[PDB]
Amino acid sequence: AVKRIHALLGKIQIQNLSVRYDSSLKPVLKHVNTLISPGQKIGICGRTGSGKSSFSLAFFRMVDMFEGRIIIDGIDIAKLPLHTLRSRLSIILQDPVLFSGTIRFNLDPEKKCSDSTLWEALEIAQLKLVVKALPGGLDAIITEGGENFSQGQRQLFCLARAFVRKTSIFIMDEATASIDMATENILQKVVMTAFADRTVVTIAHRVHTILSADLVMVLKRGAILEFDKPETLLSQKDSVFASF
Repeated sequence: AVKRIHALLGKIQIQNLSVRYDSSLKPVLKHVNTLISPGQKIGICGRTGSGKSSFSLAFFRMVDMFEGRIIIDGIDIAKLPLHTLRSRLSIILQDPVLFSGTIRFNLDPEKKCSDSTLWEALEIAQLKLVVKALPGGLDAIITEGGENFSQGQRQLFCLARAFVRKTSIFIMDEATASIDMATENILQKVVMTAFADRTVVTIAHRVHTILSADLVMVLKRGAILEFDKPETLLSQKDSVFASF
């Protein structure tokens, strides 16, 4: 047992980014090039996971590039101390894992956040009414890691956590299921307000969501093959757009 314990372990442009975790089977990204303007909402569509997830992983700094560079808000994260840099960027995805704590504590993934800022963030992400109308308000324990909230209500919580973190750039994993009509519509409205003046990177798999994206990134074999931004996927002539 002691031996087992001892067993230890807003302007964006991509220029020629190469990465591989294995370095043997295949490069994860090969000569990737794309540019995201400040305030654009950008969807990445294309491959299953050979381009979208490796690009996102580089955005999340899960790996450094082998070649090229990745800039966030105009600054390369590769030329910054990684621990401060990557920690200073907030991403909120469609499906959120929440901690088994107070609403206030759930609204502290940024432990120095004030209660006023947390409640304000819940107002922005339209939860403050239900937050105040939660049984303990901000002190309501989200027992079972958030199971008294819906998936949508958890998504709202994640949105408030993003708003409180006041990110300059967003990275979004597209939902694999639907939510509601009022909730997907709200989520999209929140996305539209969030992406105003801010960078939104949507890792899209279905073309269903990204038909009203501000920008579309078309991926092929781990590379961006096309990049039509002004919502012209049909004009883009891409196969996922043609099937949509």
